[PDB]
Amino acid sequence: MDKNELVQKAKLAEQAERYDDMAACMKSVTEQGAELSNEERNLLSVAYKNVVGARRSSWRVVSSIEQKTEGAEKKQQMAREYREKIETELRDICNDVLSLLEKFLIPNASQAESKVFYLKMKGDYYRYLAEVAAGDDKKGIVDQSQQAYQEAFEISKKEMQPTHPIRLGLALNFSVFYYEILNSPEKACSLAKTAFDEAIAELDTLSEESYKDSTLIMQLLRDNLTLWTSDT
Amino acid sequence: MDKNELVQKAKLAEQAERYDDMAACMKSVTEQGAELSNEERNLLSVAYKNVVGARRSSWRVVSSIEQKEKKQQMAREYREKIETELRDICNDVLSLLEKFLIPNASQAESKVFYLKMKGDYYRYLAEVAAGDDKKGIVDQSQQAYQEAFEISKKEMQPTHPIRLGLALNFSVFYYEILNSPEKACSLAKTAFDEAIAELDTLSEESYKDSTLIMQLLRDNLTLWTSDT
Amino acid sequence: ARSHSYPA
Amino acid sequence: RSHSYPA
Repeated sequence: MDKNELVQKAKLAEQAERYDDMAACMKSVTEQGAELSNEERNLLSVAYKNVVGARRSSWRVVSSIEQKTEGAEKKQQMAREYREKIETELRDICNDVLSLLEKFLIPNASQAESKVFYLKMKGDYYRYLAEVAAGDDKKGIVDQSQQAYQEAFEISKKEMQPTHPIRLGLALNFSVFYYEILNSPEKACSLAKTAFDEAIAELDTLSEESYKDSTLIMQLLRDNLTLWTSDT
Repeated sequence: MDKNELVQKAKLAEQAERYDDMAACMKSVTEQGAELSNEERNLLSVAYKNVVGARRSSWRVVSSIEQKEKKQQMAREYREKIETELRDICNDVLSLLEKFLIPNASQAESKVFYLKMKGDYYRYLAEVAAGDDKKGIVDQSQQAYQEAFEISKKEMQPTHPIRLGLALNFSVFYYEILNSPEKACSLAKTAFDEAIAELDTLSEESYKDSTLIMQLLRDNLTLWTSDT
Repeated sequence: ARSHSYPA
Repeated sequence: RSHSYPA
């Protein structure tokens, strides 16, 4: 239908916490083929993060149970099969968004901000596929994640100020990629630490619009360093 | 899968917070037609409550948006769609109750549990029933709760969790559906006071649930006896 | 506030 | 668990 309608209904879906309705609405908007506005790209992002987020969370709960029922045959096999069912939904959700990104979002970006946003998103959804990828931990979807993040990383570093929330957010997520998917804590800490130290040197550049987002992400970077440096 | 397997899967679904799957498993256990255990009754109840509860919460939000000229039809249309989902879940549970659970509930505790559930799901229908607020389906709710109440006072101690939970929700029904604050407070107070006079009769397995419902009765009493 | 009922 | 953004 019309795009101001679909968006209206996405926002209503969002208020009702009906994230599949919100997702379907924004998928339809993006399939119309026009560059999303900022508001539209933020709604699309929230909707899918919530849909995939429910599956990632269920998957972690069921994986933990599977681990803890080692030696308890009937329980562990049921946990196994349930985890596999959840994985298939998660992979379908990710493939959905990665197809949206490849067909519409990336090809129409046109501003560096938006290009960095969507490559980050492609790295993120491949990172979610990597979390469950066949080999029970990682697999060749790891390179797609890394390469989308690297290209985002180079653009953001050339086109954006260090306190920009999209640049800070990508550094945060790319460092989580190094730490969790590539099992490389030193590189993860170095990337997070550089992003934090470079933004903090330019507190000046914080804007009235982005103050809150930037500041939150800067704290997330510092908390990851605290977590990943746990020793003393 | 087989029955014991459906129950294990239902508990897994609960831990994963996948309440649709949880209800689907308990539904299939029910349709096999054998009387449910205590554990299987609780699982059925918790699964449907979460499933219907998501529609109830969504309907409140969209209902309210809608009542607070050009856009507005949209909110109305969305509210109706959510309403149909709600009504479908309540009819699903009501049909399971009328076709399998009540007819062969052979023990008093089961009959009271199922009649309370029948009460609850008619109450959820009455919250949305044509007029935007309450039709003669309220009578189906009242009838079920009333029979459950009389059976529970006759066969169960005042601290039993099922007798207590039923008094709590019957109390809510008097307050919210029948619009009678004094009958709701009187029902809740009498339930709390009779239970607190016999704390002595509480078992190790039910003491936590009984005591939790007792506080819920007390919170409603404070809430319905509040001041603006 | 919403009245409390059980199960929640 | 490592924090990422949006959360």
